[PDB]
Amino acid sequence: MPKDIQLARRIRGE
Amino acid sequence: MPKDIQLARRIRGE
Amino acid sequence: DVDSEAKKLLGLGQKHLVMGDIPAAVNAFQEAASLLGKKYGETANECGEAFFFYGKSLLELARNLELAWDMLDLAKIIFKRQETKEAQLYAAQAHLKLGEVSVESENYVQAVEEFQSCLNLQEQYLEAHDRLLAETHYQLGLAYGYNSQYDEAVAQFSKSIEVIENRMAVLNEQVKEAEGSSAEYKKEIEELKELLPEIREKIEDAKESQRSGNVAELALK
Amino acid sequence: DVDSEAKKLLGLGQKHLVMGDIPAAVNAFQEAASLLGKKYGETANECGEAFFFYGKSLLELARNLELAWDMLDLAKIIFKRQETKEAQLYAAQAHLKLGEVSVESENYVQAVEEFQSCLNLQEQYLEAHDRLLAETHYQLGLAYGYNSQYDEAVAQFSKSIEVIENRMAVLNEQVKEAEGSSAEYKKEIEELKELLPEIREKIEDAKESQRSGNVAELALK
Repeated sequence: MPKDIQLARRIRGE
Repeated sequence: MPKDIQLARRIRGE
Repeated sequence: DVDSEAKKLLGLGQKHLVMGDIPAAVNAFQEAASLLGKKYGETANECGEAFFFYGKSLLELARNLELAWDMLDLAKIIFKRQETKEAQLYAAQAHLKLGEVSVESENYVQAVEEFQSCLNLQEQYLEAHDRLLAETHYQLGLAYGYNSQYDEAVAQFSKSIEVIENRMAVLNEQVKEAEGSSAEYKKEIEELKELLPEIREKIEDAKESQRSGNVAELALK
Repeated sequence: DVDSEAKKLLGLGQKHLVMGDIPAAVNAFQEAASLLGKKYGETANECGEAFFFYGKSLLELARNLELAWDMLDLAKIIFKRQETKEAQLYAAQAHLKLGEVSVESENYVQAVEEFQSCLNLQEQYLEAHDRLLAETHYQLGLAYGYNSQYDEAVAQFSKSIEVIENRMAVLNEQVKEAEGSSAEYKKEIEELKELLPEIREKIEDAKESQRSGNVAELALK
């Protein structure tokens, strides 16, 4: 479920 | 004698 | 010293975040926000960053979520009232986190509203290859997909990729311009190395005329 | 069309120079100078570049030398009367060529005076690694040496080398900063390549929920 928010912090470099 | 002025045009890049 | 110590606590918390000790980052932010609130007031422009970082770390702590909302919305107001691009971008960032709170709150129509709000702001001021726009598009497609709007979710994911692909284009150009600049800097360095002998000749040419020259040369000219 | 055709003749002559057909560059410059003189007058600021390039090519033709002097000195005046750095640097350049005319004229004390004039101007506006300063120092040491002032000649040759050596220092730093920037651009490109699969998953994740989803899903939510 919350791997989605980790990919977001990866799309932005932080 | 005038090799002196060629060295000057070489010190400046033109 | 109050503005003095408040920035320190922002640093402390920011790097308790980047390290992942979040209760220790919340602590740093809660006091920075308290030092500014009791010196400028808790709607003052001087409190906007401190409140946004505080609510950012409150959102992460809920991973209470209601206190994240208060603090981020206060930050949005403080930020939007000022017409600086830096502040408008921070307002966008407060919208991004307010949307992240909506998703935690299973309130997906508002996330769409807050993510769109971030995007409309960021597209006014950011270049078409800013990873921040890839982040909003992606977060927006998440909200749309969670809300079960699958066609608009794909649209936003493809926009994200389109931004990411544009940035690989810009970065490859900058490689060729860096490595090309490097190429020319290296070539001129060698061109300059080959000048130093010819000038050193002129120096030694002169030192010999002075050795061989007597003092009367110049004064008889 | 007069300012139209005059710039063309400046280009024509400049590249007859860089090619070395000097009578053909003098011709281009003599007419540009005549088109501007008969439209603005032969002391007007609009004539400064055209007169300097004309006298530059007159000096090279003498390799008459008196016409080079007139045209370069007129250019110096036109140039020095304006307080732009571009114009002050052009005034320096007119001094450099007026000094080059002095050396052709075996008048070495004036070359010193004109070369020093160039240098005092150029050091006000140029960085300590500009090859133009290496050129003035070198031309100054030539004048000093021709005038048989051998200690000041060496001093100026060593200043020239000192400028050339400073520029090799700056260029090596820019290599390391270019090749280092290149290094980081390349690393982020690969970081972004590895993002596109994960986003494409989210797209295909969604396309399957829509295929399997019926129309009533959204409207019952």
